[PDB]
Amino acid sequence: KREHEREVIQKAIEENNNFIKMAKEKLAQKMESNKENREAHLAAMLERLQEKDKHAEEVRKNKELKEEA
Amino acid sequence: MREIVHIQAGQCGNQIGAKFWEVISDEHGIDPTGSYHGDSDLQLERINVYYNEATGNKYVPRAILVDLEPGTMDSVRSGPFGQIFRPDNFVFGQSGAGNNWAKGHYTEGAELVDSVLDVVRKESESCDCLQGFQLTHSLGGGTGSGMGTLLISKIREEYPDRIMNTFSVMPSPKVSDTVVEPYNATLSVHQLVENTDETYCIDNEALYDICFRTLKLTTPTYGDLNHLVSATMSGVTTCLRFPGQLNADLRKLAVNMVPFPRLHFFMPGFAPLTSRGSQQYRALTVPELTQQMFDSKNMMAACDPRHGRYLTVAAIFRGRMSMKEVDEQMLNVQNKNSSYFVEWIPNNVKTAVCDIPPRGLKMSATFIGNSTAIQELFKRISEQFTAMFRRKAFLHWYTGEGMDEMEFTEAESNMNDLVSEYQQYQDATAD
Amino acid sequence: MRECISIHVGQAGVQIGNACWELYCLEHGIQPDGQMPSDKTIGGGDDSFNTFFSETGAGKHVPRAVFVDLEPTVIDEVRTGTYRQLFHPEQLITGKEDAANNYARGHYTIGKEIIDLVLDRIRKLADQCTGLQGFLVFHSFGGGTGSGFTSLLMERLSVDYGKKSKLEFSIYPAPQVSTAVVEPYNSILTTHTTLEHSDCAFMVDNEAIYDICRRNLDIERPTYTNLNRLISQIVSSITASLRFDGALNVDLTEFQTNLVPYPRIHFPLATYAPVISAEKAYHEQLSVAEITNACFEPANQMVKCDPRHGKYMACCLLYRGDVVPKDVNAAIATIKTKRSIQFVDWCPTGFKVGINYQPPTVVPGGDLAKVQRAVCMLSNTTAIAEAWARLDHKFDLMYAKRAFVHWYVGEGMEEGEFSEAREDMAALEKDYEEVGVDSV
Ligand SMILES: Nc1nc2c(ncn2[C@@H]2O[C@H](COP(=O)(O)OP(=O)(O)OP(=O)(O)O)[C@@H](O)[C@H]2O)c(=O)[nH]1
Ligand SMILES: Nc1nc2c(ncn2[C@@H]2O[C@H](COP(=O)(O)OP(=O)(O)O)[C@@H](O)[C@H]2O)c(=O)[nH]1
Ligand SMILES: Cc1cccc(C(=O)N2CCC(C(N)=O)CC2)c1
Ligand SMILES: Cc1cccc(C(=O)N2CCC(C(N)=O)CC2)c1
Ligand SMILES: [Ca+2]
Ligand SMILES: [Ca+2]
Ligand SMILES: [Mg+2]
Ligand SMILES: [Mg+2]
Repeated sequence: KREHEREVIQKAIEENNNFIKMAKEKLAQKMESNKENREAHLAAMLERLQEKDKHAEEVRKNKELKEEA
Repeated sequence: MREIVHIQAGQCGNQIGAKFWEVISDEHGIDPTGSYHGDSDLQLERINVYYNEATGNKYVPRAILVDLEPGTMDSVRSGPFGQIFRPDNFVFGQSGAGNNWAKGHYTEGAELVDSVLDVVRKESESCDCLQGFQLTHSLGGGTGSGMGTLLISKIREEYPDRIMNTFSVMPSPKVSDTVVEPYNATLSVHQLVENTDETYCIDNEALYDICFRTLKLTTPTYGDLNHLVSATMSGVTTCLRFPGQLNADLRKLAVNMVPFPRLHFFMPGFAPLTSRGSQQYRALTVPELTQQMFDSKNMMAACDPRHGRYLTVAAIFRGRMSMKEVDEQMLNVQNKNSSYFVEWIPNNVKTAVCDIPPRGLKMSATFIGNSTAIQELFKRISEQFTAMFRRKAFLHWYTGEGMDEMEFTEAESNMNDLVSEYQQYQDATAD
Repeated sequence: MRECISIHVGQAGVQIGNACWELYCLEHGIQPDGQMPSDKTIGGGDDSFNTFFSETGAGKHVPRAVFVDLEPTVIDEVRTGTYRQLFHPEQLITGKEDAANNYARGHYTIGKEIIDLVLDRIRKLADQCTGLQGFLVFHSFGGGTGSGFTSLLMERLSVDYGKKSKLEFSIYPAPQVSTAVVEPYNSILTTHTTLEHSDCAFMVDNEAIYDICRRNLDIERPTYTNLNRLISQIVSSITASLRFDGALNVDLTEFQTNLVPYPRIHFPLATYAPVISAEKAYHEQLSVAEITNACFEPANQMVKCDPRHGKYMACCLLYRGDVVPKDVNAAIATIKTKRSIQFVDWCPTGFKVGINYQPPTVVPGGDLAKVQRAVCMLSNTTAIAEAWARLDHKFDLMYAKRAFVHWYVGEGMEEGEFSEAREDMAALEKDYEEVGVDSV
């Protein structure tokens, strides 16, 4: 009976520690996944704006080619 | 404080921008010299949203004036509230835009944009917590349309997580006979679909009709048209400037008003609208005020909401009135017209109330609609665009600046796609 | 010993917290400066009210509370209001930019910048407790902070305090006073994320409170102030077992044993009486029988639903004021004969009763009449799932078109989180059906 009593309380400790551990890991995974996602969305936005700037340089460059002719 | 930085570009942008600052200055008790002389603490509670506070308790509009010619801004500086603006916030060239979107966006405007960003950056660095920006401009000219959209994307690059808001004046042959306005407008809409979070569509077509049909002004001037614009701009910014629970900042308004990123073009409306000659036999009632703000005749965009469906709506009532009655009448108009509100966005109409009425009125109602009927406006522009582009008329103005026909075709398709998308959600059903 | 730490999150949580702590001070005789002349033990003690108030050596009685909001304007009114001396400055925590009615900003983009400071402040409160019992978390379902930041905080509290009990007072959205179209999204997201971290949650349907104010108090257009005064009375009834001592007093945790038969089935339905104006209460003494019968009037429930269309798994009566068991027993006998209260077949049918003798109190300038006796019924009925069903239906209408979803994805969330949360809600609705079916 003493052996069973020890197993019960160790079981209670283990499941509480495992709940904490699971919750900590899930939150770390979600916050990392969220950070990467938001950063990727911003990166795509800025990359589209940069392509516009590139296109702008091409337009001004194209005006010189026809003004020299 | 949640600061907004205001930019006005080109003739139309500076004209309507100046009136906006005159009107809200009067509402907040700020005189032309920047001193406060109001009589209500509600005027100053959120004053920092639009004004800086300098030495001597002066209030300076957080506003930047941009143009490629000095003419309009010189008259603004000489206007009533001209001395209120920060002198170092006037940025202007000399060459002008000549009503050419390419010169404003790629040529002359690109030469000046960096000096504009230097001023924007200075205003943003002295902000406790910058919300975002609001731009006033026309789409039919060269500077506001071309350089305005350029400023939008350059600011977007440096403040990618801030809210970008514009008041865009749509061209109409009833007001201006400049032939290339459909070109400039379509090219501008191309940029606005991608780079702004919310756009108030100020339609010169609707402003003229209101002045001529409703206000009975046979010869409407730009001053007449700007009275409607300034009254509309005061109304749609009320929730940002006074203590309020609903849509109290640019981002919460966008989250409430924009269910799909590209469909961020709003139809503004105002009530009451009455001519000086019409006698008001009885004070306006809440039911009449509510019914009037939902009528096509009171819309600042030449679109009939009964030709489409509402995705979202923001209403703002100003003045002393029964909130119980406002609630009942807003429920009534939604129940009586349920067919015109999409069923798959429940509770899509939100109502704000501010105790402080506009100048001269005891009560007013301001309307902000995200209606699929806005496609009528874009259809009008697309029809004028293709009538000129299918002949390739006047393209040398733009190709001479470096552009090619491909960019015209892409802007045309993007605007035509925007119309198809409005129709898509108009026809969508819950079942 | 047995201390309880209250956490008020977002505008709704903070403003309801204002009303609750003002009411507590009036019930206990604590002045706006924190002094309590009747408390003869200076700087400490183990009195029942010490579960909610610590004490300084200077005689100040300080709420065991943290206020948190992602913008400052609401908490700023506390910092400058009537009870500003009640709280230490570090108990009131604000950011600059709020969650903009976006769960993703409250849980991630904005919330992550302040979550560590919030936890450090909660730890300072916990360190002063000799036997911390748990947390009480007040928040809206619909706001970006109330939904997103609350769920982040609840996850972090499970990690930092293990299975230490966490109870919620959650404000369920109503169109009459709602401020965001996406409140159904935020509600499902936070309910899913918080479900395994909450031991017990009392939902307060703003539409039920709104109707009660209009119907029973003759308030034409109730404001947040009207609503929060009533909510505070219900909160006070529920926590009174923790703050007052009495022979007939029954601890909230003992009611909890009966109220929660399975971990997920932890949403009691609260009903409160009497709600009456001073003009109607004048010369009209409402007896134990009268306020008890009102508990089973659906119009007096804190959540709109029809218990007659579900099954009971528990019924608890929390009385306060001039009430003795004899009158309770007689009142219950009457109800047991005129209302068919149907229990599931696997649950005992006896009502659980507690009595706190301290009479109810009212805040000056309020709408509720002062009464000699009041009661809050806490029942576990399958009918409360009606509230989930209404929310889930609004969610489904919008999500089928992905309306507004880009606002959440833009802040880093994935569509998979929406379907995962919605599936958990569907399973929860199914759980509530299952527990009501009779045993084989
Ligand atoms: N009963 C009650 N409900 C409130 C109160 N304040 C806000 N609400 C409700 O809460 C919901 C909105 O959430 P809020 O608490 O205002 O938002 P928040 O938590 O501050 O989050 P964000 O402002 O988006 O950062 C709406 O359903 C409101 O009706 C209040 O003081 N009392
Ligand atoms: N409502 C209004 N519209 C204007 C005003 N000024 C110009 N517009 C319109 O704007 C278009 C011309 O653009 P404009 O602003 O003059 O070009 P820009 O100065 O190069 O940016 C035309 O369609 C005009 O009708 C004004 O003060 N009010
Ligand atoms: C973690 C855990 C462990 C045991 C039970 C639950 C639980 O809440 N239910 C809901 C009720 C359902 C039923 N009896 O039909 C069974 C599962 C959760
Ligand atoms: C009938 C009887 C006889 C003797 C003692 C009691 C009694 O004080 N309680 C406490 C309250 C409990 C309850 N159901 O709330 C029932 C037992 C009741
Ligand atoms: Ca003491
Ligand atoms: Ca199940
Ligand atoms: Mg011009
Ligand atoms: Mg808030």
